[PDB]
Amino acid sequence: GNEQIQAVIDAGALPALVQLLSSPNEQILQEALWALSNIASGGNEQKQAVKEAGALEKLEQLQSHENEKIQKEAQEALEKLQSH
Amino acid sequence: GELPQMTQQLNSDDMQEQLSATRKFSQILSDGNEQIQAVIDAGALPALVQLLSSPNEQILQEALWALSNIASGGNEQIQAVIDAGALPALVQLLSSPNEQILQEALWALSNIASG
Repeated sequence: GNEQIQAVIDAGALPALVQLLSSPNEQILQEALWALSNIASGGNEQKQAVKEAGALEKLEQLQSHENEKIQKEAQEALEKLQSH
Repeated sequence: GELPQMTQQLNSDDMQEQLSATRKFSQILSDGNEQIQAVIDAGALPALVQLLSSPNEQILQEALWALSNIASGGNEQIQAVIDAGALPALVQLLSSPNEQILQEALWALSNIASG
């Protein structure tokens, strides 16, 4: 829902994500993509987490990563950060 | 003798982090995702996650699987297991050498995040 991220973000999503967002293991990185995007799409400036993680640049980068699965979801993660 | 007074000096700066979630993808039906919450049980769900702190990868993965079933069920269910310290569990087990355990941890925590 909404306020579960509030707990996840505190539990320490970043300690894992900061490392494995560069993971060579598809299953891991593709999962991390959704784990990141699902928390980043929160509220109360929940998206700050991605900024502290510095995953923004990874995302933009991963968008041109040969693996299309990652490529597509890498940009999906940006959608959670952006605001129109 | 005009007094030319037009100084352009304004700090054009605003943040671009507004309220936008923009989509949430959760399409999964393990059947009984909600049903186990209907059952409730005395303490199966808190136990499921307590099991995750054991030194047995197979107990972990089977319990993590059960968490995942519930976690992909809904918000009502995730918060029931989150309340038992579920977050601690999947994040600690991320330190395991077993790379399939890592992704599974992420998977279950992504489920709970999608509540």
